[PDB]
Amino acid sequence: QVQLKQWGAGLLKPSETLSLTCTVYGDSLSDYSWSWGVSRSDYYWSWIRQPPGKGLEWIGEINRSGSTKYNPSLKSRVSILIEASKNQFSLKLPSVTAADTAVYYCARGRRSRQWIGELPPGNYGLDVWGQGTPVSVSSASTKGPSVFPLAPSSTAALGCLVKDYFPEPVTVSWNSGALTSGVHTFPAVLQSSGLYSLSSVVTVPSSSLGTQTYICNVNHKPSNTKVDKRVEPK
Amino acid sequence: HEIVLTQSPGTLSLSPGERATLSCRASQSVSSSYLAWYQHKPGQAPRLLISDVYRRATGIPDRFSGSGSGTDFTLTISRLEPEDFAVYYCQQYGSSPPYTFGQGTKLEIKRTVAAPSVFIFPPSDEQLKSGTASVVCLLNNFYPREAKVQWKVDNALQSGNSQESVTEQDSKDSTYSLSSTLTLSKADYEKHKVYACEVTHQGLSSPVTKSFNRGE
Repeated sequence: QVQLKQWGAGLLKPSETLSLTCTVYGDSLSDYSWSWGVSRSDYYWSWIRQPPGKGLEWIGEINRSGSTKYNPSLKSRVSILIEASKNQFSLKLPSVTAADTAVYYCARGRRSRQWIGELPPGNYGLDVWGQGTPVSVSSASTKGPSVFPLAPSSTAALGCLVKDYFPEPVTVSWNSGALTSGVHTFPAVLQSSGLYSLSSVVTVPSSSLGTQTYICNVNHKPSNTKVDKRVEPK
Repeated sequence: HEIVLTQSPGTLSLSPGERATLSCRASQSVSSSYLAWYQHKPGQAPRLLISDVYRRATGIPDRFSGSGSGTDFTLTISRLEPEDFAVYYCQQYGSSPPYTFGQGTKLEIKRTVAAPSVFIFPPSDEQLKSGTASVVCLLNNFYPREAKVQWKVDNALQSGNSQESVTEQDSKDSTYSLSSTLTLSKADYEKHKVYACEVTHQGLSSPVTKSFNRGE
């Protein structure tokens, strides 16, 4: 079970230095024995990021020999290092701006031209991925959201406005998870103020608006903010 | 000089059970050893599907296959399953760095046209005490994804003071939902009476307007 543990600070301010690390588990970076499968010298420990609204961008790679390859778009800024004794390799990006806000993935690249016994599927690709570190570059301070009701008007629709929070994400449920049918929790938008905002809506029978209780549960882990907001006809 | 990949189409709309053909073109001819494909679903890391002369990666079922030679490469899904609808990337990996991805193709479910149900929400009294007014317009369960929202304030068309958010395609009925949020200060909001959300969508014969009068 080769897996990648992603860590490092994801909340940064402009002009600061992004510094992420992935720890490899299930294999050794300092093991130079080779008796089966692919040589550990054929692994290329890599970084890939996805900014909001964009595709995957291959950042670069490092071999345990220390040889690096970098994307020319970032070659002037990026540094990738490896520490075999700690099973770690790291990504550094200085002088960050909002354009560096992205989810940053580490991954195992494989490029084998010889092998022993069997060649496992996944050669010439990034076959094992960490699950990412979300990084936000902002001067904003960590802030819990303000939750306002989207009251049903005169099938009915209602919801909650989860406004002015930082950073992402927030978890939203309805009636402590008892209500899921018809719920739409929209992806947050970055407001011009630098804070995020989303709405969560649900369509319900009009007849239930007198009897049923509707409560939206908001959990903003970075600020330890928990809000239960009741939404009722105005 | 480097290897540049271009994928086509940007979006592909197919029904489950159909065959999907995704294209990826390299700027120079590349050995099929170095053409890799990835699947990417929201909330997850990308996953390798095909690499090293069209060999399936671990756990990849047989309906995924690869083909192509020289500059034009193809990912084929012989019979689509509901879990196959996602974004698909090609990557050149091992021929010459940088090992860049293509732009990606969104494979979405094609269904019949569905008109949105439109709802408008005034700002709550509680938010007004904070000095800001948010007016929310909901477009619920529509297809296709393309839709136009036009805010009107006492018949004056707005521009640049609202934001949109669209959900991922619903896993049950394959529709989309969209919210448009108009943001005004408390002082500005109380200067006007009629707040209207005008929605244009191909499932609607004419634009549909939902409105309220401030204070009623």
